[PDB]
Amino acid sequence: QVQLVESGGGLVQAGGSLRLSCAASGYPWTYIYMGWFRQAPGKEREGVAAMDSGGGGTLYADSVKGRFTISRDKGKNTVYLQMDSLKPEDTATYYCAAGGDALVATRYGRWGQGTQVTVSS
Amino acid sequence: KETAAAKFERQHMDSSTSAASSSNYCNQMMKSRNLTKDRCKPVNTFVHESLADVQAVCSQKNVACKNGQTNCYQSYSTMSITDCRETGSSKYPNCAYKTTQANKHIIVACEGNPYVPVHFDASV
Repeated sequence: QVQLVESGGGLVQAGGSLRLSCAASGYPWTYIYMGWFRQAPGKEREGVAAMDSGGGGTLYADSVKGRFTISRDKGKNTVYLQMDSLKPEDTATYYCAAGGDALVATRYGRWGQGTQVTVSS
Repeated sequence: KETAAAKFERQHMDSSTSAASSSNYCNQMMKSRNLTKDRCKPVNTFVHESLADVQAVCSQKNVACKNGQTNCYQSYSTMSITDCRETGSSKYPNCAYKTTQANKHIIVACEGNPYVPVHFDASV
């Protein structure tokens, strides 16, 4: 079956930047949508950003809009999240998700194991 | 309350037979699966493959849904299906259907964990 290899998490202070990377391995076709979700300690999992395999159709969570930028290699099963102006509220495990719809978590079928992002005061 | 995954099984799965066994199959199955209760569902498809094989379609080729959603999947193999179509003579509560056997790729929308079909979108 398919593996979503994630990388790029770390520990930074408020105002810093990080870049998350994800590549799906072993899928014979193209995931139309891939995106990023996150789950903070105690909180419900939430969509962060998603986009289509042509390079467009980007969707952002209201709280990250203007600070995070999603991209993909066009036509490929990769997805990337440039995270700037990081806030403590962004601390969470971030998950790549592949083969889904908009930012609706239950509509995504493939999930990475998660990459930890910690933003200090 | 019935889950979306269990509704899909009731409306679209019939692993019990390899194909529609008679011209009455749709009349019997549309009534038996509660698809004629309050009105005649005009069209419906039943899939004659194992539940495992149909659930595996959620891991197969990702395609756009007819409604614009992008969480649909097209079966890599053709599957034995039956298309049920209301006849011109059908009048609820006496719903009447034409039964047509086919072997086609199916397209389903998938949701959940486990990630399973919750909507039958099309056959191609």
